[PDB]
Amino acid sequence: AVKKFKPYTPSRRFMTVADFSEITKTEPEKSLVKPLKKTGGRNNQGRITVRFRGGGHKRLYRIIDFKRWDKVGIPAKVAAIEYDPNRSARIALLHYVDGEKRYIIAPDGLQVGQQVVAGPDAPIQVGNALPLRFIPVGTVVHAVELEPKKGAKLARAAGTSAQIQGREGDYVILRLPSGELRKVHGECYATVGAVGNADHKNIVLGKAGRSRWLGRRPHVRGAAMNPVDHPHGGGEGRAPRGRPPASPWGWQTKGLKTRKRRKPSSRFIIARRKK
Amino acid sequence: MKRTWQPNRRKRAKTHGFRARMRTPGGRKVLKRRRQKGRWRLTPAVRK
RNA sequence: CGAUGUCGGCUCGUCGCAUCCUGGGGCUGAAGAAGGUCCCAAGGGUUGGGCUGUUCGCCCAUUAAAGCGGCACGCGAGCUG
RNA sequence: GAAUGCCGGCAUGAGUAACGAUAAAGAGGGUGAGAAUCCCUCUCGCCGUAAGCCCAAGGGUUCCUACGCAAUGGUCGUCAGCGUAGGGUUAGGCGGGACCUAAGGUGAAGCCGAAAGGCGUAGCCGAAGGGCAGCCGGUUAAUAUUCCGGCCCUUCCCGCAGGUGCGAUGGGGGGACGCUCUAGGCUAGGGGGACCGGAGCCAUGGACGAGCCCGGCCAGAAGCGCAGGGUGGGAGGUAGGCAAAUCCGCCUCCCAACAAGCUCUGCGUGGUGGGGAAGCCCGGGUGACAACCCCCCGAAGCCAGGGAGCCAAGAAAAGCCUCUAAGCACAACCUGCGGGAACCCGUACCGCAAACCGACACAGGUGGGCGGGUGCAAGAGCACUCAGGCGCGCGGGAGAACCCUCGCCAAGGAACUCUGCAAGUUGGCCCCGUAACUUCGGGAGAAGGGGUGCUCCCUGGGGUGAUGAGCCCCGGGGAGCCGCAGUGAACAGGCUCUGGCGACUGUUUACCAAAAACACAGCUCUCUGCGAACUCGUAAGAGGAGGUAUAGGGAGCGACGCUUGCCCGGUGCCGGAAGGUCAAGGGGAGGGGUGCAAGCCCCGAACCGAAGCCCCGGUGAACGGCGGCCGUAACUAUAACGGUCCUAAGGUAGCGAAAUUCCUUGUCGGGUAAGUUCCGACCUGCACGAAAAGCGUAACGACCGGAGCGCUGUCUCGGCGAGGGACCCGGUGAAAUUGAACUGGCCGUGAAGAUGCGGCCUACCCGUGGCAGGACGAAAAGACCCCGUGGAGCUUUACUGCAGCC
RNA sequence: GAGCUAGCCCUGGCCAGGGUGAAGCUGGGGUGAGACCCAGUGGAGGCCCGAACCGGUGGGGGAUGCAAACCCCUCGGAUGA
RNA sequence: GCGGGGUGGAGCAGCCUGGUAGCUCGUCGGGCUCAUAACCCGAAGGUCGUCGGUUCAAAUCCGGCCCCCGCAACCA
RNA sequence: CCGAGGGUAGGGCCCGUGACUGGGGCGAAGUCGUAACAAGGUAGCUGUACCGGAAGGUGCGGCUGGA
RNA sequence: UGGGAGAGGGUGGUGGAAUUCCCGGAGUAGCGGUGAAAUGCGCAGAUACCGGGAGGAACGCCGAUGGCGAAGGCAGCCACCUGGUCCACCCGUGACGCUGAGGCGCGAAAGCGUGGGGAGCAAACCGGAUUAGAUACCCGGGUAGUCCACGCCCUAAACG
Ligand SMILES: [K+]
Ligand SMILES: [Mg+2]
Ligand SMILES: [Mg+2]
Ligand SMILES: [Mg+2]
Ligand SMILES: [Mg+2]
Ligand SMILES: [Mg+2]
Ligand SMILES: [Mg+2]
Ligand SMILES: [Mg+2]
Ligand SMILES: [Mg+2]
Ligand SMILES: [Mg+2]
Ligand SMILES: [Mg+2]
Ligand SMILES: [Mg+2]
Ligand SMILES: [Mg+2]
Ligand SMILES: [Mg+2]
Ligand SMILES: [Mg+2]
Ligand SMILES: [Mg+2]
Ligand SMILES: [Mg+2]
Ligand SMILES: [Mg+2]
Ligand SMILES: [Mg+2]
Ligand SMILES: [Mg+2]
Ligand SMILES: [Mg+2]
Ligand SMILES: [Mg+2]
Ligand SMILES: [Mg+2]
Ligand SMILES: [Mg+2]
Ligand SMILES: [Mg+2]
Ligand SMILES: [Mg+2]
Ligand SMILES: [Mg+2]
Ligand SMILES: [Mg+2]
Ligand SMILES: [Mg+2]
Ligand SMILES: [Mg+2]
Ligand SMILES: [Mg+2]
Ligand SMILES: [Mg+2]
Ligand SMILES: [Mg+2]
Ligand SMILES: [Mg+2]
Ligand SMILES: [Mg+2]
Ligand SMILES: [Mg+2]
Ligand SMILES: [Mg+2]
Ligand SMILES: [Mg+2]
Ligand SMILES: [Mg+2]
Ligand SMILES: [Mg+2]
Ligand SMILES: [Mg+2]
Ligand SMILES: [Mg+2]
Ligand SMILES: [Mg+2]
Ligand SMILES: [Mg+2]
Ligand SMILES: [Mg+2]
Ligand SMILES: [Mg+2]
Ligand SMILES: [Mg+2]
Ligand SMILES: [Mg+2]
Ligand SMILES: [Mg+2]
Ligand SMILES: [Mg+2]
Ligand SMILES: [Mg+2]
Ligand SMILES: [Mg+2]
Ligand SMILES: [Mg+2]
Ligand SMILES: [Mg+2]
Ligand SMILES: [Mg+2]
Ligand SMILES: [Mg+2]
Ligand SMILES: [Mg+2]
Ligand SMILES: [Mg+2]
Ligand SMILES: [Mg+2]
Ligand SMILES: [Mg+2]
Ligand SMILES: [Mg+2]
Ligand SMILES: [Mg+2]
Ligand SMILES: [Mg+2]
Ligand SMILES: [Mg+2]
Ligand SMILES: [Mg+2]
Ligand SMILES: [Mg+2]
Ligand SMILES: [Mg+2]
Ligand SMILES: [Mg+2]
Ligand SMILES: [Mg+2]
Ligand SMILES: [Mg+2]
Ligand SMILES: [Mg+2]
Ligand SMILES: [Mg+2]
Ligand SMILES: [Mg+2]
Ligand SMILES: [Mg+2]
Ligand SMILES: [Mg+2]
Ligand SMILES: [Mg+2]
Ligand SMILES: [Mg+2]
Ligand SMILES: [Mg+2]
Ligand SMILES: [Mg+2]
Ligand SMILES: [Mg+2]
Ligand SMILES: [Mg+2]
Ligand SMILES: [Mg+2]
Ligand SMILES: [Mg+2]
Ligand SMILES: [Mg+2]
Ligand SMILES: [Mg+2]
Ligand SMILES: [Mg+2]
Ligand SMILES: [Mg+2]
Ligand SMILES: [Mg+2]
Ligand SMILES: [Mg+2]
Ligand SMILES: [Mg+2]
Ligand SMILES: [Mg+2]
Ligand SMILES: [Mg+2]
Ligand SMILES: [Mg+2]
Ligand SMILES: [Mg+2]
Ligand SMILES: [Mg+2]
Ligand SMILES: [Mg+2]
Ligand SMILES: [Mg+2]
Ligand SMILES: [Mg+2]
Ligand SMILES: [Mg+2]
Ligand SMILES: [Mg+2]
Ligand SMILES: [Mg+2]
Ligand SMILES: [Mg+2]
Ligand SMILES: [Mg+2]
Ligand SMILES: [Mg+2]
Ligand SMILES: [Mg+2]
Ligand SMILES: [Mg+2]
Ligand SMILES: [Mg+2]
Ligand SMILES: [Mg+2]
Ligand SMILES: [Mg+2]
Ligand SMILES: [Mg+2]
Ligand SMILES: [Mg+2]
Ligand SMILES: [Mg+2]
Ligand SMILES: [Mg+2]
Ligand SMILES: [Mg+2]
Ligand SMILES: [Mg+2]
Ligand SMILES: [Mg+2]
Ligand SMILES: [Mg+2]
Ligand SMILES: [Mg+2]
Ligand SMILES: [Mg+2]
Ligand SMILES: [Mg+2]
Ligand SMILES: [Mg+2]
Ligand SMILES: [Mg+2]
Ligand SMILES: [Mg+2]
Ligand SMILES: [Mg+2]
Ligand SMILES: [Mg+2]
Ligand SMILES: [Mg+2]
Ligand SMILES: [Mg+2]
Ligand SMILES: [Mg+2]
Ligand SMILES: [Mg+2]
Ligand SMILES: [Mg+2]
Ligand SMILES: [Mg+2]
Ligand SMILES: [Mg+2]
Ligand SMILES: [Mg+2]
Ligand SMILES: [Mg+2]
Ligand SMILES: [Mg+2]
Ligand SMILES: [Mg+2]
Ligand SMILES: [Mg+2]
Ligand SMILES: [Mg+2]
Ligand SMILES: [Mg+2]
Ligand SMILES: [Mg+2]
Ligand SMILES: [Mg+2]
Ligand SMILES: [Mg+2]
Ligand SMILES: [Mg+2]
Ligand SMILES: [Mg+2]
Ligand SMILES: [Mg+2]
Ligand SMILES: [Mg+2]
Ligand SMILES: [Mg+2]
Ligand SMILES: [Mg+2]
Ligand SMILES: [Mg+2]
Ligand SMILES: [Mg+2]
Ligand SMILES: [Mg+2]
Ligand SMILES: [Mg+2]
Ligand SMILES: [Mg+2]
Ligand SMILES: [Mg+2]
Ligand SMILES: [Mg+2]
Ligand SMILES: [Mg+2]
Ligand SMILES: [Mg+2]
Ligand SMILES: [Mg+2]
Ligand SMILES: [Mg+2]
Ligand SMILES: [Mg+2]
Ligand SMILES: [Mg+2]
Ligand SMILES: [Mg+2]
Ligand SMILES: [Mg+2]
Ligand SMILES: [Mg+2]
Ligand SMILES: [Mg+2]
Ligand SMILES: [Mg+2]
Ligand SMILES: [Mg+2]
Ligand SMILES: [Mg+2]
Ligand SMILES: [Mg+2]
Ligand SMILES: [Mg+2]
Ligand SMILES: [Mg+2]
Ligand SMILES: [Mg+2]
Ligand SMILES: [Mg+2]
Ligand SMILES: [Mg+2]
Ligand SMILES: [Mg+2]
Ligand SMILES: [Mg+2]
Ligand SMILES: [Mg+2]
Ligand SMILES: [Mg+2]
Ligand SMILES: [Mg+2]
Ligand SMILES: [Mg+2]
Ligand SMILES: [Mg+2]
Ligand SMILES: [Mg+2]
Ligand SMILES: [Mg+2]
Ligand SMILES: [Mg+2]
Ligand SMILES: [Mg+2]
Ligand SMILES: [Mg+2]
Ligand SMILES: [Mg+2]
Ligand SMILES: [Mg+2]
Ligand SMILES: [Mg+2]
Ligand SMILES: [Mg+2]
Ligand SMILES: [Mg+2]
Ligand SMILES: [Mg+2]
Ligand SMILES: [Mg+2]
Ligand SMILES: [Mg+2]
Ligand SMILES: [Mg+2]
Ligand SMILES: [Mg+2]
Ligand SMILES: [Mg+2]
Ligand SMILES: [Mg+2]
Ligand SMILES: [Mg+2]
Ligand SMILES: [Mg+2]
Ligand SMILES: [Mg+2]
Ligand SMILES: [Mg+2]
Ligand SMILES: [Mg+2]
Ligand SMILES: [Mg+2]
Ligand SMILES: [Mg+2]
Ligand SMILES: [Mg+2]
Ligand SMILES: [Mg+2]
Ligand SMILES: [Mg+2]
Ligand SMILES: [Mg+2]
Ligand SMILES: [Mg+2]
Ligand SMILES: [Mg+2]
Ligand SMILES: [Mg+2]
Ligand SMILES: [Mg+2]
Ligand SMILES: [Mg+2]
Ligand SMILES: [Mg+2]
Ligand SMILES: [Mg+2]
Ligand SMILES: [Mg+2]
Ligand SMILES: [Mg+2]
Ligand SMILES: [Mg+2]
Ligand SMILES: [Mg+2]
Ligand SMILES: [Mg+2]
Ligand SMILES: [Mg+2]
Ligand SMILES: [Mg+2]
Ligand SMILES: [Mg+2]
Ligand SMILES: [Mg+2]
Ligand SMILES: [Mg+2]
Ligand SMILES: [Mg+2]
Ligand SMILES: [Mg+2]
Ligand SMILES: [Mg+2]
Ligand SMILES: [Mg+2]
Ligand SMILES: [Mg+2]
Ligand SMILES: [Mg+2]
Ligand SMILES: [Mg+2]
């Protein structure tokens, strides 16, 4: 769900926070956390390369297991469900019968104390990982490798999923969270079910300060600048664009398609995205 | 008000220092020039 | 143009008279009172407010009257701004 | 002889301004050639969440003592942060290094770049973060946790004893974490005492007193007591923690679990060692065999890795413990005791300032800790004051104008003015009470009122104790007293009604703009399938992101409410395997040059030939755009209606003389005695209008309008008073400016505004305080305007290139 | 050249005192069970008032300054972007 | 001050490229209808804002005069 | 002490009036159309929504008081 | 106690027909639409036909003048959970009843909020015709919406 507040300040009026209903552990696994290096959007030259970034809360990185075929046949119990500040999804703690402890992103309906497993033979149960080819057409799925053994790259965001539509040769057809219809290799792993914390998008930040907590620095409009800074800069008083809307670097920003035409992966994308 | 010179021994040695000069092409040319002129000091004085 | 600060206000005046008032006259379609119009006259006087940056103007309450112009549209090494 | 020339020297302004916070001085004594200024004493004032004390930057001998006064010191100087000389900084435990890592830097491997060089996992470097052993007093002119004294401790080396599978750069544990709130128990600190110790004191009317005044502790190993922190024990299995592992992890089983035990800190006590006031004598000595006790207040500090709640989800690595690997088990390690060993650097002094940053002994700037007492609700606020530190390095007079800062003011009360600008008013706390409207929070401190001191009596509850006394903290009810006045001093909202703009808290033009601008949650469009798009880079490599479409980039709009109409002809973007054009290249009808020829060489049409453009569609919260004329209703007027021209389509809702309206102070209504402003309406909207959003909107605003109440020196209209200056005397002594000057008025004249020319008028020679009309006064080679085939920023469907992309 | 200034990164530190009183929790009422209402408890917030601290709104002064941006009075924020 | 306009009664072609004025509505006569509108069949009406010129010839080309909308009026 | 009442401040209800504005009723022979009553020439009515000079139209569902 | 009929309600699942779109194949000169036509679509290969895929919505025949519910209303099939109701038997309780101002709950469609979904249909809107006009009727397009979840709205020719 989503928690509202009484309007006892101007900002509490619209602010909403997560209920954190599914969380069962309030601090992470020491062996599974490493220090996150905050960049501020600066590359190794130290130049800002992504604007308007920095100043957010300190975070620890929770090492996530995006392989899972790492430990085929070895079951694990769901020890806990935890908060992860580095992603939208919640994460679940797995104590394998191995005695090994790992983090995966928690699928919807995953419950603590249940058992999950990974492998070709695995049961079609929420929280189980299988190569795509062994998963029944039609079941919803997440954390999908894009290429075999290269790691789960698709559908990791809260509430997202992909759905298996059919098979062709060594490939299956997925409908991605975006509505793109794509061919992904049959030996690519994926976890059945959808990612949890679907209510995540219903969150209203509420005040400028909350964006600031998340490390998002204020975004200043092109139209608010000067010609030296931006195509939309200048003009006496307010001005309309006066040219096709452009980025600070001058390329067109309303409809100009930008994916490279001669990309090798074009052979594997059947239908470009939805809405 | 707060003025522009705010002395800092570590800052001084690290920025204008002999070793900072020696590491860079432009810095070595500085040393070469100040030696050519006959500068008594090639590098700012700082008590470290 | 190797600079003569530029509106209006305020302060401080001073001058002209083509005179607003006050004093003196002629004519009147001047009965009286009160006006009209011209002549002589610059000694003194020529209010307080509402509106507007305003000068000007309109308005309110008066007044003998609420003059008009010059002085770098008087006056920023006097003030305002 | 001129270049607002250059370097220097010396003038003028001028004995002029000034002499750097308005915290403030006076006298006596002394030193000396010389004293407002140095030393001493007494008296006065100033700071005291500092203007006192400690630490860190930074400075670098400025520190202490002797001897000096040319210069430095805004005056003086015998003095000094000045001159000369001598002296002065003492560590295993404090800080840093011989330890650890953070960003970042560097960088074996490796990658990239014409050269220079760029990058880069590990490793290394890197601290005000982690880790680690010293507290109290005494001593010097000057150092002290450093020397000395007392009591403690750490590591290394060697040895002895005991014990154990010893052994690591490898495994694991631990280190190891936020914000807000907060418990128990302590301590730092502080208040009181009729108790204890102490020189003395009795004044001027009273007091020989349960009088006054002073002081009543600090450090402390083991052990012990109190309060806390950390921590389960055993067994079996084991495939995970890149080898091993009895460790750790995972599963099972027995036992106990706000315990206890083991452990570690804090506080208390503690052998012992210290200190020890006023006052009075000369820093010292006495006090003094000083006493060293009880009660209360009590931290933000300590126990601390305590606890609870919340979301934005809160370093690393070593020390340390445990596990084992080679190895080695006459070794090694652990524990206890003993002896030996323990290095390098800093240590003076200034440190909110006269020694640091500001050219100055400059009203500015400068991080951390301590910061006492009383009263005022609290407090680091305010007033006074302790300790401590100062009177700010020119003074003495006078008692003008005028200036500044300040105080009061008859009657009036905004009549001032662009504007109540400024200054009044209000002002803390407790109680009563509090409207429209609203998003139900608010609007609220709404507004508006009442209370407030002191004394006596009665009484309720809490803390500490003991359940009592005492001390301490909340109160309540009677009855009185005084003054003009009881938050009696200081600190401490004026209020309301109504518009515009922006939702809000925020942000900005350092140094003329804080705003209606920027930002902002929120809304929409668009791009992006991940080796993402995009960005920086020649590249490698980075950011994006150790993220993955509920995500990331770009754009516009800007909480929220109700909404966001019509036009796709032009430009943009998107789609379109047709057709059209289209470069290199392919092709080679057909010519050409040369040669005796084979040959070599050259040109060359049709036709095949990408993207782009053309062409066919789509597309508005893409760029944008959203008519004209003529006629018509049974009074008139107007025109629901019609005619016609043009368009890609002719502006919908809602607004409207507006932050927009030219005519314009439109017209009408409101408010005023009077209203170019204001509010409400009307609508021929010069020239609103729907995300360069339209219309509203509670709350918010050092935003900009209009009005009213309150209260006023704003004003009628000024007056008086205070201090700091101005003035005078002693001291020190600038400045811009300056062709030279023996530098008057009028009316003329003159390059058209004359001290300088003409005519006339006036005028003894030289100053001082004042005022500003002139010297087209000063300052700045006008920033407006033009000129230069001068320059720079910026734009685009100007030209021509380049990157980038195709 | 980022010892000024702008942003970000790492690691530390700071914010007297007072006020308002959200969610939750407890009890009670309520209902078939609920919603929900009441009281207490509680201590949220780019909440309120106000020092330090960070500012720089209006006025006055200063203008060869104490200062090449200062001084006085007033005023903004002060648990947070 | 610069640009486009004036032509049957209304609103527009024709002008540029000289000879020949045309379109929709309106109006007039006739039809359909009980009647009116719509509809159907026919017709009338400009002498091209004016004066001046060029020409064999002027709506048309050139000049002035009258009017009608529009764009402009900036530096202080 | 209470106290008529005077005064200050803030509320509540009612009444009159107000530029302008909104529809309503009425009114012998106005303009535009023709929605409804005959299947009224698209059966009507309807709740609601959107739109349009106007009656109205259209969508969705309902009723027959229509076929 | 024993039994029965039923589209009564909620949840989860699931089946085939049709439409649309996409991909392949085959095939060519029109298709579509009307009163007639035009817009539209089609040599850039449409329509018509065959195979493949995706998605949404509604459930043909049974089906009735039928059934259930208090009403609004409820129709493929399966399972689960749940309401009403009729009959028999003649077993129990002993008037425990009827109605019901307030209150409370339910309440077709349209509509509203947040999030999904979106094939067909279709307010608004565009276009083509008709017409004196045609902001309509007819035709070709087409957005909310119609569908799902949660929360509002609380109306009706909510009628027998
Ligand atoms: K100008
Ligand atoms: Mg909320
Ligand atoms: Mg709340
Ligand atoms: Mg949630
Ligand atoms: Mg959750
Ligand atoms: Mg770790
Ligand atoms: Mg780097
Ligand atoms: Mg670099
Ligand atoms: Mg960017
Ligand atoms: Mg950035
Ligand atoms: Mg999460
Ligand atoms: Mg992958
Ligand atoms: Mg694949
Ligand atoms: Mg969530
Ligand atoms: Mg922005
Ligand atoms: Mg701008
Ligand atoms: Mg730039
Ligand atoms: Mg540009
Ligand atoms: Mg622009
Ligand atoms: Mg602009
Ligand atoms: Mg503009
Ligand atoms: Mg796609
Ligand atoms: Mg400074
Ligand atoms: Mg340093
Ligand atoms: Mg340093
Ligand atoms: Mg430094
Ligand atoms: Mg160096
Ligand atoms: Mg030398
Ligand atoms: Mg150098
Ligand atoms: Mg000039
Ligand atoms: Mg000059
Ligand atoms: Mg000059
Ligand atoms: Mg007379
Ligand atoms: Mg007279
Ligand atoms: Mg008379
Ligand atoms: Mg006179
Ligand atoms: Mg006169
Ligand atoms: Mg005036
Ligand atoms: Mg005027
Ligand atoms: Mg009179
Ligand atoms: Mg008279
Ligand atoms: Mg002048
Ligand atoms: Mg003049
Ligand atoms: Mg003048
Ligand atoms: Mg003047
Ligand atoms: Mg001036
Ligand atoms: Mg002036
Ligand atoms: Mg002057
Ligand atoms: Mg002058
Ligand atoms: Mg010469
Ligand atoms: Mg000169
Ligand atoms: Mg020169
Ligand atoms: Mg001189
Ligand atoms: Mg002088
Ligand atoms: Mg001076
Ligand atoms: Mg001075
Ligand atoms: Mg004295
Ligand atoms: Mg002296
Ligand atoms: Mg002397
Ligand atoms: Mg002195
Ligand atoms: Mg002395
Ligand atoms: Mg004090
Ligand atoms: Mg120095
Ligand atoms: Mg001297
Ligand atoms: Mg001297
Ligand atoms: Mg001397
Ligand atoms: Mg000497
Ligand atoms: Mg001197
Ligand atoms: Mg001297
Ligand atoms: Mg000085
Ligand atoms: Mg001497
Ligand atoms: Mg010394
Ligand atoms: Mg020592
Ligand atoms: Mg060594
Ligand atoms: Mg080291
Ligand atoms: Mg290291
Ligand atoms: Mg380093
Ligand atoms: Mg190091
Ligand atoms: Mg360190
Ligand atoms: Mg140490
Ligand atoms: Mg010690
Ligand atoms: Mg061992
Ligand atoms: Mg951690
Ligand atoms: Mg730390
Ligand atoms: Mg928090
Ligand atoms: Mg406590
Ligand atoms: Mg102690
Ligand atoms: Mg006390
Ligand atoms: Mg005694
Ligand atoms: Mg094992
Ligand atoms: Mg192992
Ligand atoms: Mg003794
Ligand atoms: Mg590390
Ligand atoms: Mg061995
Ligand atoms: Mg041996
Ligand atoms: Mg042992
Ligand atoms: Mg050494
Ligand atoms: Mg020392
Ligand atoms: Mg300090
Ligand atoms: Mg000091
Ligand atoms: Mg000093
Ligand atoms: Mg100095
Ligand atoms: Mg300097
Ligand atoms: Mg001084
Ligand atoms: Mg100073
Ligand atoms: Mg107080
Ligand atoms: Mg003084
Ligand atoms: Mg002084
Ligand atoms: Mg004096
Ligand atoms: Mg005097
Ligand atoms: Mg005074
Ligand atoms: Mg007075
Ligand atoms: Mg008044
Ligand atoms: Mg008054
Ligand atoms: Mg006024
Ligand atoms: Mg005003
Ligand atoms: Mg006052
Ligand atoms: Mg006060
Ligand atoms: Mg309310
Ligand atoms: Mg009050
Ligand atoms: Mg008293
Ligand atoms: Mg106040
Ligand atoms: Mg206005
Ligand atoms: Mg703003
Ligand atoms: Mg604002
Ligand atoms: Mg707004
Ligand atoms: Mg708003
Ligand atoms: Mg906003
Ligand atoms: Mg500024
Ligand atoms: Mg500036
Ligand atoms: Mg200013
Ligand atoms: Mg402000
Ligand atoms: Mg905003
Ligand atoms: Mg929005
Ligand atoms: Mg680039
Ligand atoms: Mg990364
Ligand atoms: Mg991402
Ligand atoms: Mg903005
Ligand atoms: Mg905007
Ligand atoms: Mg509203
Ligand atoms: Mg268009
Ligand atoms: Mg188009
Ligand atoms: Mg287009
Ligand atoms: Mg070619
Ligand atoms: Mg092509
Ligand atoms: Mg008429
Ligand atoms: Mg318009
Ligand atoms: Mg429209
Ligand atoms: Mg106007
Ligand atoms: Mg208007
Ligand atoms: Mg007006
Ligand atoms: Mg306008
Ligand atoms: Mg005007
Ligand atoms: Mg007027
Ligand atoms: Mg009026
Ligand atoms: Mg108005
Ligand atoms: Mg009008
Ligand atoms: Mg726009
Ligand atoms: Mg727009
Ligand atoms: Mg408001
Ligand atoms: Mg504001
Ligand atoms: Mg603000
Ligand atoms: Mg403001
Ligand atoms: Mg005065
Ligand atoms: Mg005085
Ligand atoms: Mg002076
Ligand atoms: Mg001197
Ligand atoms: Mg001079
Ligand atoms: Mg001379
Ligand atoms: Mg003379
Ligand atoms: Mg002349
Ligand atoms: Mg003259
Ligand atoms: Mg003369
Ligand atoms: Mg002469
Ligand atoms: Mg002569
Ligand atoms: Mg003469
Ligand atoms: Mg004369
Ligand atoms: Mg003068
Ligand atoms: Mg003067
Ligand atoms: Mg002058
Ligand atoms: Mg100047
Ligand atoms: Mg020059
Ligand atoms: Mg010049
Ligand atoms: Mg100049
Ligand atoms: Mg000019
Ligand atoms: Mg040229
Ligand atoms: Mg030239
Ligand atoms: Mg040029
Ligand atoms: Mg340039
Ligand atoms: Mg690009
Ligand atoms: Mg910096
Ligand atoms: Mg710095
Ligand atoms: Mg911190
Ligand atoms: Mg604070
Ligand atoms: Mg507080
Ligand atoms: Mg409470
Ligand atoms: Mg609070
Ligand atoms: Mg606050
Ligand atoms: Mg400042
Ligand atoms: Mg200020
Ligand atoms: Mg003021
Ligand atoms: Mg001034
Ligand atoms: Mg200045
Ligand atoms: Mg100041
Ligand atoms: Mg505040
Ligand atoms: Mg505070
Ligand atoms: Mg923060
Ligand atoms: Mg033509
Ligand atoms: Mg008949
Ligand atoms: Mg007829
Ligand atoms: Mg002829
Ligand atoms: Mg002719
Ligand atoms: Mg002709
Ligand atoms: Mg002719
Ligand atoms: Mg012709
Ligand atoms: Mg115009
Ligand atoms: Mg211009
Ligand atoms: Mg001008
Ligand atoms: Mg009375
Ligand atoms: Mg009809
Ligand atoms: Mg009908
Ligand atoms: Mg009909
Ligand atoms: Mg009918
Ligand atoms: Mg119409
Ligand atoms: Mg319609
Ligand atoms: Mg009927
Ligand atoms: Mg073909
Ligand atoms: Mg019976
Ligand atoms: Mg009933
Ligand atoms: Mg309903
Ligand atoms: Mg519905
Ligand atoms: Mg008809
Ligand atoms: Mg029925």
